This record gives sequence, C-alpha cells and structure tokens, in this order.
Amino acid sequence: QVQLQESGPGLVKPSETLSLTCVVSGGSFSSYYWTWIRQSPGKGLEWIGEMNGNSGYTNYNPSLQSRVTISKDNQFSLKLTSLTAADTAVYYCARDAIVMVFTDMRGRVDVWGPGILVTVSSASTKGPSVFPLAPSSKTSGGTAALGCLVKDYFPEPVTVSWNSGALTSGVHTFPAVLQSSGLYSLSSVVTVPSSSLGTQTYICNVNHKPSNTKVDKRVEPKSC
Amino acid sequence: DIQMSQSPSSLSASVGDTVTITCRASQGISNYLAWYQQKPGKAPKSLIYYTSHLESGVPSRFSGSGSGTDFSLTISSLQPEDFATYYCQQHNSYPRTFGQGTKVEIKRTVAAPSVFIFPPSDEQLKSGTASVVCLLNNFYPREAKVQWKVDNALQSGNSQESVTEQDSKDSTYSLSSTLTLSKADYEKHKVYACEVTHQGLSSPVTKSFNRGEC
Amino acid sequence: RLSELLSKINDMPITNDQKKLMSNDVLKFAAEAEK
Repeated sequence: QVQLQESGPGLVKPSETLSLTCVVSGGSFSSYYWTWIRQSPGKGLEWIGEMNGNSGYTNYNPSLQSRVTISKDNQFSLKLTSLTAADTAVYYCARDAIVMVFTDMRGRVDVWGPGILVTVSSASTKGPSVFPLAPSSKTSGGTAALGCLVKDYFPEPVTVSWNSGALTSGVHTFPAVLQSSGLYSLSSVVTVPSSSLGTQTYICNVNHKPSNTKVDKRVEPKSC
Repeated sequence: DIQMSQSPSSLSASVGDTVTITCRASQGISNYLAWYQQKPGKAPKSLIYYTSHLESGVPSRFSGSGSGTDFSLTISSLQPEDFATYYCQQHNSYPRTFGQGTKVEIKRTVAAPSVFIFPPSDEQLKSGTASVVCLLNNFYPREAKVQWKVDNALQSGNSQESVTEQDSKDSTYSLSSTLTLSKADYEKHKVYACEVTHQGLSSPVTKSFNRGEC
Repeated sequence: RLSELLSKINDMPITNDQKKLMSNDVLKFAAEAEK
C-alpha cells in the first residue's frame, strides 16, 4: 500500500511563508498527480492544486495561483506566501490519478495524508492558566459537576485528562474557542456523585506540548 | 468555479436505516462526482469517484447515483461506523470544488440537560478578568439556547459556546457556555444567571449564584 | 509520440470531459496509422 505523511511547522506568522512537505511511501511517486487540499471551518474543503509527479507540471486553484507553489524536492512540497488568518486550516497532501494517461480517476483523491494543522497568527506561544471549576456546595445521591478552565494558551492543541487517565466516565473536554485576544480557551468538565467529593480527589492533567507546560490542578469544593 | 451544494446539511438516522444525500452542481460535470467520508479529527476517506464507482474496500451498502447536476449518495442499512460527515466533490473542472458536507448523526430519544453554573475562581480574579461558565450536560437533540443574565440584565455578544461530539455511550451532546467579564464589571454585580431552554425541559431552567455567597 | 501527447493532454487545465475527447482523437490517428 501507499502512505503519505505531512511535515512542517504548524505555526506561521501572517505575512511570512507557509512551508509543508509530503513524503510518499510505497514507491510510485513518479506515476501519479500529487495534490494539496486544506479544510477550514469557514470555507470547508479547498483544492489547493496538483502536481505531475514525474515532470513537476502544476495546475493551481485560481484563488491561490498568485502565491502558491507545489514542487519536487518521493518528496514534494507546498509553499504558500503572503498569508493571512484566513489561511488557518488543516492541510492535507493527497494522491490524484496517474500521469501517463487520462483515466476517469482524474481530479479526485484516493489516498490522504493524516493532515497538518497550520495556525496563521501573530500570537506568541503561551502556556495555559488552569483555573478550577469548583463543584457547588449546594446532597449525597445527586450528581455534582466540576472541571478546569484551561485559559489563554496558544496555539492549539492542549490535552486534558483526569486523575492521570483513571477518571474517564462522565468526562467532557470541549473544543477550544479562539478569544478576541487571539489566545485559546477551553473547559474540561467531569460529572461525579456528590457523595464522592469528601472522599475522592479530582485532579485535571493539562498538557500543552507547544509551550512545554504540564499542569496538575486539584479541583475541590470551595468552602465557601 | 463550479459551486457544489449538499442537502441536507444535518440528518438523524438509526442503525438499519436507508439514508440518501443529495449533491447539486452549479453546472454540468460530465458525471464526474466523488464522495468522501470524514469522522472528527481524521483525514477524509475516499468513497466513490465517477458517480457510481466504489473505492476498493468500501462496503457495497454505499452506492452512488445521479446525472447532469443532481447526484445522490445512498447508504442502505446504516451501520454504527457510518455515522460521520459526507462530502461530494466535482472532479471534472479546475479548480476542484467541494460541498459543505452532510453530517449523519445518531437519532435517540429526547433528553433534558443537567445544568451547572460555575463562578470565576478567586485565582482567575487575581489576574483581572472573570470567566463565568454554564454547563449543559448530556442532552438531546443538539438545539439548545443559553441566556446569561447579570443582575437581570441579559448578556449578549460576550459569551462563547463550544459543543462536544455525540457521546459514544449515550449519543447525547454537551455544551459549555463561557461568559467573559472584566473583574471590575464582575465585582459590581451580584446575581449571575444562566437560563437554559431545551426541548427536554417543559419550561426553561435557570442556574444562578450570588457573588461572595457560598 | 502518442504517449508524450496523451500525458500532455492529461496535465492540461481543461475538463475531464475534454481530456477524453482529445485523448480519443489522438489515438484515433495512431490506430488508423497502424491499421
């Protein structure tokens, strides 16, 4: 089988150049057209362009034509220049159809890479402040909610577990939202029995790899 | 650019249901329409590529039809692994263009949310900003309304919602609403209220606290 | 000659539909020339 894998920095500054590289496994690079595709929440899936795997001949999306380059370095790369926030997306490399002759598979992709999150922003890499969402003091038999507010970090992603992976049931970790400051924020919450608050300890384990900060926050009932 | 329009955008189905997804193209495409499947956090998988041609490995319950400008992706007898987003893509012309996707979700009974409200921690207040969080836990359907009130003053444009994906066990959603407030504004007001309206609740449910009070 | 032209038609910025017509037209000459 053939596999693709993206590589490159997932944090780029607005005016500067996005560079990504896709290496092909299986050993049939010079026979196929190779593509880049990107997905945005606002604009959905976008075809960036294609490249003849043998010659290097390209066809670009008109919306990207004036600042996009796809080229051979079993490795090919995407260069996008003069970026703005709107270039924030998960970039995929993918395999189109064969170059040798038209086939009917022309223009669609069959194999995808796993994809790379490229963040276009002027914000510095910053670790999260983890704040407790304390369970309310207001009876055993009922269910209490508690959590952590993982606030003001950049870029995505952060991981959140509870009690070092031991607490899984009733855990909801929400998608991060981009605040107006350009920093991310998310809450991770867990639902547990009220009666366990006096007995069980609840620690959320926040990991933000880009800033290399790990944070264990004990969340307890405030008194009061 | 050939515009690609999928209908419907959302869709509720059960295991064993036959589901069909329409894809309309702004012009003719000589029947070069491809379909892809995508599940959260994963790269899309290729399903069909010339109206009708199944990609290798794709279960025969996935069938593609259509012609001219109207195309259909049909899934006969839906399986648990089929709950995902489906995209169509014209591959006749340059540039290649995609539909906005059709999300196939899991139908279940209505379930009222449990509501929780969380005051800003003292730790956060030290910094000079205040976040107030309202949790709507395990509900169905997705449609939910959250209203913040600060001393009976409705708050608008100063909150942010994110929603979880359907729970693997009970197929419910969860919602976290965060009201952002300067420390000064937060210290000036007593009553913080989150009113939740939802199909599972006969009348709206309000969870509130008084600043400084237990 | 044929393969060089078919592969070039393939990388052109035109529809699939047109790619096939031109492809069919090209190998129409090759077939008649060899028949």
